[PDB]
Amino acid sequence: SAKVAFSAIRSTNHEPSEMSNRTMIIYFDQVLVNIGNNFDSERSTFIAPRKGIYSFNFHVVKVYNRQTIQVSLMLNGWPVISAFAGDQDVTREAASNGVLIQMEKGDRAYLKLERGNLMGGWKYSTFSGFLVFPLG
Amino acid sequence: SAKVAFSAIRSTNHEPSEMSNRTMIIYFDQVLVNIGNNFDSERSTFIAPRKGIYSFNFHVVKVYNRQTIQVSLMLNGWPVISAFAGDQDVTREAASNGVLIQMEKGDRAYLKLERGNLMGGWKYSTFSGFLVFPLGTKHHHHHH
Amino acid sequence: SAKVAFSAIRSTNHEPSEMSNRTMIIYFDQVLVNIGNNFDSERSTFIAPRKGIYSFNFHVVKVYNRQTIQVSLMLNGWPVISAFAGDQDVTREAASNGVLIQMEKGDRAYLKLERGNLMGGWKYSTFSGFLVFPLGT
Ligand SMILES: *[C@@H]1O[C@H](CO)[C@@H](O)[C@H](O)[C@H]1NC(C)=O
Ligand SMILES: *[C@@H]1O[C@H](CO)[C@@H](O)[C@H](O)[C@H]1NC(C)=O
Ligand SMILES: *[C@@H]1O[C@H](CO)[C@@H](O)[C@H](O)[C@H]1NC(C)=O
Repeated sequence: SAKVAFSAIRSTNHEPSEMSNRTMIIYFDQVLVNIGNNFDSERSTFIAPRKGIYSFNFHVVKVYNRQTIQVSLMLNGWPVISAFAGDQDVTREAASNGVLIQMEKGDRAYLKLERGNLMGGWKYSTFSGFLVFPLG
Repeated sequence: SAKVAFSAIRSTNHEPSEMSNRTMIIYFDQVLVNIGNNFDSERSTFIAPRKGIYSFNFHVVKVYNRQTIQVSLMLNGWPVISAFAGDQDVTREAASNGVLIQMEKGDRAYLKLERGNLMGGWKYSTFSGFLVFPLGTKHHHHHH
Repeated sequence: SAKVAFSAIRSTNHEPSEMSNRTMIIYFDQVLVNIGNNFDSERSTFIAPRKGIYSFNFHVVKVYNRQTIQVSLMLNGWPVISAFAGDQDVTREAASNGVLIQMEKGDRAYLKLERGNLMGGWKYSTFSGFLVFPLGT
């Protein structure tokens, strides 16, 4: 099965759980796509089912919370890429980035809040990824 | 044919047509890619040729118009994801987002301006998408 | 081989080289992915190994440097798409865009800084792309 893809969104203003405060992981409640069921909605983590090149994209949308944030795409406790978002009232802004990375079976991909907080919720945030092609 | 992909850009300063004012749809005049010819440039809509997982990306670039905007990727006239863009003169701002969604044959994907306007044009804006992989009748239909 | 993909990032605060000032090309020092080895790290340019539809994405992250910038994706010395980024101190912001384009073998893809400068470095910047599917004559 070379068909692997997932897509998740934050669909509500709801505040960060105590677990979020603890783990600093950005959680996505609603999953539009999860072929291969390789994305664990509970931990909001993608576990690669096989060795290959995966694509990832994320947009973390925040509101005026008096805070500036930094989101990082994580690979097994290692940062791959980072995105930033300032603080102002006129609009929402997004910490967005994307990348191709090689993953091994059982490698974990997820988003971490490296800085700031997501008070006021992070509605409209998105996290998606898919296997571009596998490797031997 | 599992090869399906399209790419369109806004290449001019030109203002929104009177049609745009009514439909609130973001139109892209120049098409760089349209394999399968499933993207109709005139109405700027992607009609899925088959059931599968599709990727979509868009960057809507605006100029200072005293309004803040919200762009949404639409699936059969209902929003899937949204992007925002502030109001600023020193620079252009982009309402950007992207997502993977399941589509059925005849499902329509396009960008609609949920709020604000694009006076001053939306030059350099981009909208693209492609079939990641198809699906058979074993998979249930998507909820949207 | 229909497997072609590359991914590069700017991992340091380091300033633009004297070469960068001349060519206006945005350079990425660290390569996360380069299947087919079609991405030249030295010149930060992707040379298409075959005719097909390629996907490209880039995020150029700048800091407060008294300048506003414009980054463009170049195809054989011609701009395809562009991105912009204002100037303010409260945060970093990114000039981001992406597109699908048809390329033939030997076509060159790279990022050029059309305006402003990247003093203060462009750390956390990203540039990636891959062959979606090939095409025949
Ligand atoms: C999480 O931390 C914030 C402070 O950043 C606090 O206001 C909030 O009550 C905490 N939420 C939970 C569920 O612990
Ligand atoms: C569209 O509406 C705006 C105000 O929302 C108006 O200024 C503009 O003139 C309208 N478009 C045209 C073509 O008249
Ligand atoms: C590159 O150019 C900028 C401004 O044009 C200048 O401040 C900087 O010193 C230059 N760097 C080198 C290495 O020439």
